[PDB]
Amino acid sequence: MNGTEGPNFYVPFSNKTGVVRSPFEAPQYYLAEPWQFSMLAAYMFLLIMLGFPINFLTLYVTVQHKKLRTPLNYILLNLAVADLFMVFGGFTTTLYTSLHGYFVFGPTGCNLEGFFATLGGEIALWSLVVLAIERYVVVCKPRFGENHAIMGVAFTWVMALACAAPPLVGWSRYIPEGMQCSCGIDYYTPHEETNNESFVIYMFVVHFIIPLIVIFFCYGQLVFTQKAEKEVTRMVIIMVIAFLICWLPYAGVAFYIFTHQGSDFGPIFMTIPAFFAKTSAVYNPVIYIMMNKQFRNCMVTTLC
Amino acid sequence: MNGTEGPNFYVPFSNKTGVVRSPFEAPQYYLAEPWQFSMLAAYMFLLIMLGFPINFLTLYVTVQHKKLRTPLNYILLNLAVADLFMVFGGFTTTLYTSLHGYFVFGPTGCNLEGFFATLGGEIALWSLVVLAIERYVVVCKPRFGENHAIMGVAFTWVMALACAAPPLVGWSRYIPEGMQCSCGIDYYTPHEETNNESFVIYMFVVHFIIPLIVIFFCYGQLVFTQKAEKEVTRMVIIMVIAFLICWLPYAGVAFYIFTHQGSDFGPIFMTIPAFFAKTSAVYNPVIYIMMNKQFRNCMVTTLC
Ligand SMILES: *[C@@H]1O[C@H](CO)[C@@H](O[C@@H]2O[C@H](CO)[C@@H](O)[C@H](O)[C@H]2NC(C)=O)[C@H](O)[C@H]1NC(C)=O
Ligand SMILES: *[C@@H]1O[C@H](CO)[C@@H](O[C@@H]2O[C@H](CO)[C@@H](O)[C@H](O)[C@H]2NC(C)=O)[C@H](O)[C@H]1NC(C)=O
Ligand SMILES: CCCCCCCC/C=C/CCCCCCCC(=O)OC[C@H](O)CO
Ligand SMILES: CCCCCCCC/C=C/CCCCCCCC(=O)OC[C@H](O)CO
Ligand SMILES: *C/C=C(C)/C=C\C=C(C)\C=C\C1=C(C)CCCC1(C)C
Ligand SMILES: *C/C=C(C)/C=C\C=C(C)\C=C\C1=C(C)CCCC1(C)C
Ligand SMILES: *[C@@H]1O[C@H](CO)[C@@H](O)[C@H](O)[C@H]1NC(C)=O
Ligand SMILES: *[C@@H]1O[C@H](CO)[C@@H](O)[C@H](O)[C@H]1NC(C)=O
Repeated sequence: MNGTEGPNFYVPFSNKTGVVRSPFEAPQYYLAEPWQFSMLAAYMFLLIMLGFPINFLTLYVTVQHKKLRTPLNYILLNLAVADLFMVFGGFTTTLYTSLHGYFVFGPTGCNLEGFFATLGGEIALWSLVVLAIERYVVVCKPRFGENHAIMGVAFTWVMALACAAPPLVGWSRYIPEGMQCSCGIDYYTPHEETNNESFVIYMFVVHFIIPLIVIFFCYGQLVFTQKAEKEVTRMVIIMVIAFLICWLPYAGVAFYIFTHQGSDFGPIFMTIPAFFAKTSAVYNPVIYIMMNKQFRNCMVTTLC
Repeated sequence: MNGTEGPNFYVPFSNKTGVVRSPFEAPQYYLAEPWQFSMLAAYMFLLIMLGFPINFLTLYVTVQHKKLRTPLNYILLNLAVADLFMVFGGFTTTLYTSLHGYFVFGPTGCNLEGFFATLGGEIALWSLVVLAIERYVVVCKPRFGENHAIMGVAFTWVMALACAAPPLVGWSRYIPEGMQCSCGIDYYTPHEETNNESFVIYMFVVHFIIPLIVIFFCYGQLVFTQKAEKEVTRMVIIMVIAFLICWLPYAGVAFYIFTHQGSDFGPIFMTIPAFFAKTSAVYNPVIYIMMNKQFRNCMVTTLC
């Protein structure tokens, strides 16, 4: 083992020189210089200050305008709510932690940071499953109305909770990653008390691979077989591409670590993909404004 | 108005073509195909056949083992009893009604179905209030013993009856919902003879908002402030999450209808949430077996 395992942490740094301290006890300056922690804090402050207004505006515009009741409108409203939980429930702890160089709030802080990021990302992924099904129904006509959209919304919360909640209560656990200022699922240690190995296989099969199979099955039908529907289909394509850009680096590094436990990697290895993935709280409403004329017009109408 | 109001019903279907009939007089096949009603009957048959043994077994094991006398054990015993009232007092009417496509038993059958489901759901909510307070006292030490647990049990019946009983005797009323095979509180009509509007405000304030405020106050004190106690605290978290998944869709759709009476919704709109919420009779013992090692071992000992 090239790192330092403690009771509830795995630091990617050798303790041969005796300098490692728990990320719940002391700033982690032995593994990165203070200016690097400051860069994480500046980044998180930007995400909060952009993320709160843009998601709140999306929520407000949608509720105000009764014409915005297609399945796409409902799904984007649901994403705005999930994004606001990411920002206030998790990112406020990411910022405080990065400011101090360690999880001042202890494991409770780590649970908040990991839980709300996992929940938000999985609501986004299962939302893309709902939209892929909706597009496949509408275009291929093998009708998806408001009732189906609302049922789809409730479905995304149930699937997302089935991924994000077990590590709070004894199946796997949330543990600090990278420079130790964010938390994720424990890919690092076997920790039989929490049955870590079976949770990770469950997560990658049920909450990554199966959703992507459905999305690409639906897309294969669309491709390998009016103007308003085209606009929606084009936007969903970009939402799926943006999701893969956002999360594939994190998913690949996580799976690498899981299959190479204790190997020689350092704190920067997981820091960059883990913090890049937090853009997930901001980008979907940006796509929305650029790619949906009706929503953009309503937003301009309300804001002006 | 987009639906059809009668003396004691509100059918979410227009009578502009003359086909609407009272759900106490004739099968409701004008608003849904016979196979849809058959899915409701099959679902209810499953809930009864699972619901009776799993709740009876929980009751039996608890009474047979004198070691199971913590506040959690008393509260789960109370839920098992309330669940059995839901299954035999209410769901037997849901099943018979769904088989025939209307309330063969008339308003009396509607009262049974609505009363026992409301009672069972409110016993669960007020039980979570009791557990939240017990966790707050136990963990934050601001002692919750056996006398307090039993007092809490009696309290949950009194509060639940203060919600479920008035619509039997002239404050609001039970009325069929959705495909007309379950009954709920009258969100649909003003019906001033039974003072409908004031009851709905009373129900949502006293019997939804106030309990939730207490639970999240206690949880917040938990978060911003041993192994055996941790297991109990984790189970209570999952009981609260499961309750919200089960009941929030129903509460949301009911409040939407109350504030948009006569609006253009169909029979499927309330059917799905109202029938999904009936899983409330089954799911708590399943959590118990999965998340309490002492109870699980006692059950295996009893069963084998
Ligand atoms: C890294 O190694 C150091 C040196 O062995 C550990 O610090 C010692 O910890 C023991 C047990 O807590 C104490 O009795 C010693 O006094 C400590 N020595 C010094 C110099 O502090 C340290 O705990 C290790 N870090 C981790 C995370 O395990
Ligand atoms: C829906 O409209 C039909 C047609 O008007 C109603 O049926 C009539 O009801 C009156 C009053 O009972 C009878 O005198 C007529 O003979 C009925 N006509 C037919 C063709 O059956 C029906 O009652 C309405 N449904 C509801 C629930 O109000
Ligand atoms: C469709 C658009 C997609 C756009 C996005 C494409 C992302 C491509 C990269 C993925 C990360 C894969 C991570 C694999 C990690 C292997 C690392 C490794 O072997 O490194 C050993 C070393 O010891 C470590 O410090
Ligand atoms: C903590 C975990 C929670 C998980 C569970 C989350 C549930 C989300 C569902 C909300 C239903 C709200 C209903 C709102 C009704 C809107 C109605 C509407 O706008 O359309 C009416 C139309 O007539 C239709 O046919
Ligand atoms: C900054 C904090 C983060 C990234 C914490 C946790 C994130 C996860 C456990 C992500 C899981 C995944 C998602 C959301 C979707 C793609 C695949 C996945 C299972 C790795
Ligand atoms: C299948 C039959 C049903 C769902 C009948 C009635 C249910 C209610 C009137 C439920 C009320 C509520 C409960 C129990 C808890 C959440 C809030 C609530 C007031 C909507
Ligand atoms: C630690 O790193 C060395 C060098 O890369 C490697 O040979 C060794 O296998 C690693 N330890 C583990 C447990 O993988
Ligand atoms: C019935 O539905 C139409 C179309 O949505 C709406 O304009 C009308 O206001 C509704 N009636 C009521 C009483 O809400």
